[PDB]
Amino acid sequence: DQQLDCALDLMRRLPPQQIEKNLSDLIDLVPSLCEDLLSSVDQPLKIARDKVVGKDYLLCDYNRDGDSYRSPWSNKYDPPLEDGAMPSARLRKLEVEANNAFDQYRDLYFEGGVSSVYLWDLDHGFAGVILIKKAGIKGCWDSIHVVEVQEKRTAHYKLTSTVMLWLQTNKTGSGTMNLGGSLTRQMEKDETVSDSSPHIANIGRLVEDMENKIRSTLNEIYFGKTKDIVNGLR
Amino acid sequence: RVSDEEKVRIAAKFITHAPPGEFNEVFNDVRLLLNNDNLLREGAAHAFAQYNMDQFTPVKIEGYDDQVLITEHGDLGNGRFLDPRNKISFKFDHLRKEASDPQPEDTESALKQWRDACDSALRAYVKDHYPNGFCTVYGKSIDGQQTIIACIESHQFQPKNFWNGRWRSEWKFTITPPTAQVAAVLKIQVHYYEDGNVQLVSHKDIQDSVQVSSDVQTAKEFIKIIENAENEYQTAISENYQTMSDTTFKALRRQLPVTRTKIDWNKILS
Amino acid sequence: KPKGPAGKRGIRRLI
Repeated sequence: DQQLDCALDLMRRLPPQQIEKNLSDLIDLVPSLCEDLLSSVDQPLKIARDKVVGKDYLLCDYNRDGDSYRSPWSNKYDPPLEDGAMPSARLRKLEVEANNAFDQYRDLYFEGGVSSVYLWDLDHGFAGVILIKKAGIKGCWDSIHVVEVQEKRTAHYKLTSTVMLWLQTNKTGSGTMNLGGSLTRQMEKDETVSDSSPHIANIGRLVEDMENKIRSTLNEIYFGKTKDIVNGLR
Repeated sequence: RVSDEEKVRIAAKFITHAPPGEFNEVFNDVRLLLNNDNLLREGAAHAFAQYNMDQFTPVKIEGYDDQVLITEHGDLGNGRFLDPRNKISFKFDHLRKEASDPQPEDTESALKQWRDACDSALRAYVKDHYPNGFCTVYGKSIDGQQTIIACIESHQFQPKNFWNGRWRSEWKFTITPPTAQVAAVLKIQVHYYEDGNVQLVSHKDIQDSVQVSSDVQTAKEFIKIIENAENEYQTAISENYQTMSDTTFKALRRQLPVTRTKIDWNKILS
Repeated sequence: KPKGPAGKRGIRRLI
């Protein structure tokens, strides 16, 4: 659709820290684009509180059923639902283990912030999202990792990842400096699945590699390319 | 059905936030989204003008060598703008960014001598320090006070390499002898969108004081202040990049854990 | 991208 292409191009040119306002204004302007735009454009992550367990979790479309959101900690919807969408018993076991592992991953690499993992069954495997949010020192990092697992033994893993990052300083010499934007990348691999190399380990390694690669690329794009451009403006 | 009023209001928010060098692409997106070309061209006219004046859009006038800046200070009315260097007015279409109808314009005031001297010094400054800079200097009595307003612009639009950038600076000299109060804002905007997407937005506020003497000598004091402040800002920007990577960036995500090794994922699961 | 969870009702919405 020409209008969808145009809205997506708008979202690539408008200031990256205003995604929510720009998305909400676009949907106001062409309401029929709402569903397609929300499935194509990444939104900064929102934190909710699981008051039963006393833990924060992240909200996205993958843990939404109707107007409620499922906690990865309690496996319950807020507001409550009678028959909300749930992972199978087998996959809920993996999802608990994945939430615990990525909690630790997050602590070691981010020393703060909030993570959540949601898994869902597929025909010949399963898929999942790994979400990490760390606010700053003003700024915020949001990562969204969507992983698809086909089990053949050995499994095939497909990872699509988006990092959204903004940072702002206010200093005597440089005034106010704001850097904002995003990067999306994709990786694939086959890995052996065993008791010693389980899915969660294969997935963690793939997410780890992706975030390190993305961080390094952002570092040159943010602190390198835009720097060089400034130095040629004057 | 979105009201025509709200179509125009939302179109104007998007237009006024187009990155430098990307007005046409943003306008074309908005035009296809509204699907009502006459509504957009007429209802959002204020936005196109707002954009050009906020961006210090430079424009060439036929028959005059140096371009003039479109700014709020040169806004006369009826879609006309003042070129205070060439003492003419000109029609300006904000959509196509083309000037026309250059007619002579009297600027015979008690400040022309100061504006002319500041403008001569600034023009040299801009040619020495910018790759393709333009500047415009105004003389105005703001609330019974003589004010010189110097405006500088410089951009590099490189769409074939997926980046655009613009520098703007705006200097206000309030003349109240034997001193002059200096207020300035310096602005940078950069968009680089090859690999993914990044924008840099930055500004710096300047406040200073200078002793005013003759029109020519105070012009040299004015420009020296501009040059020091703009050199220092640009250097601090370049150096704050290093500082951001050591403090704020590591404050969002580390490069590696404190152990300085990648994660042992079997230790994690056990 | 793989499909989201099955059975999920409701349209997408902003938070």
